[PDB]
Amino acid sequence: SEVAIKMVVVGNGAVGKSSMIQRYCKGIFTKDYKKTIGVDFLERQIQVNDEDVRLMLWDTAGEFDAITKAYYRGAQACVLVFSTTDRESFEAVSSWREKVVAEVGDIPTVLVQNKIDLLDDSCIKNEEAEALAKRLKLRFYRTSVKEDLNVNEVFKYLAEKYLQ
Ligand SMILES: Nc1nc2c(ncn2[C@@H]2O[C@H](COP(=O)(O)OP(=O)(O)O)[C@@H](O)[C@H]2O)c(=O)[nH]1
Ligand SMILES: [Mg+2]
Repeated sequence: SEVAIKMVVVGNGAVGKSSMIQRYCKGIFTKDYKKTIGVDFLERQIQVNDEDVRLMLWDTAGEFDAITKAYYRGAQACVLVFSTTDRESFEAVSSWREKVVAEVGDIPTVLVQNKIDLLDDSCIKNEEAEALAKRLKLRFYRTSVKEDLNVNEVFKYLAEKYLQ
C-alpha cells in the first residue's frame, strides 16, 4: 500500500511555484516566462522510511473564497516560496504563513528562497532571510529550480516530517 500526501506550494506570483512542481515531478525546466499546470496537482511516487509515498503537489492558479477552500482542502504539508529577485515576495512571507494556517492549520511547512542562481541580482540579504526563518521557526532552503539545486531536499524533508 502507499501513503498519499497532499502538499501545497504557495507564494507570490512568478516566484517559481509551477516550475518547482514541474521540476520535482517531471525532472524538466523550460525557459518560458510563466509555467502552467492544467490539472490540480502533479504527483511523484517516492520512498520514505521504507514506505511507498504518493506526493501530490497542488499548484495555485493565481482568489475567491471557494477557490481558496478547494485549493487548501486536505492539505498536509506546505512549501512557502519567495524569490531571490522579488523583494515583495519576501516581504509577503509572514502573511503567507498566516494564510496557510488560517485556511488549513499548522501543517508541516518549509521556507524556500527560489532563484538562488540569480544571486547577483538578489534583493534579499542572507541575514534577513535567516532571521525570518528563525522567527517563524521554519526550516529554510536556498533553492534553484532552474539548476536543480535543493529542490528534492524540500519535498523529502516535508514528506519525512509528515510521516514522523
Ligand atoms: N532563474 C530562475 N528562474 C526561475 C527559477 N524558477 C522559476 N524560474 C522562472 O520564473 C518564472 C516564473 O515561474 P513560474 O513557475 O511560472 O512561477 P509561479 O507564478 O510562482 O508559478 C519563469 O520564467 C520560470 O522559468 C529558478 O530557480 N531560477
Ligand atoms: Mg504558477
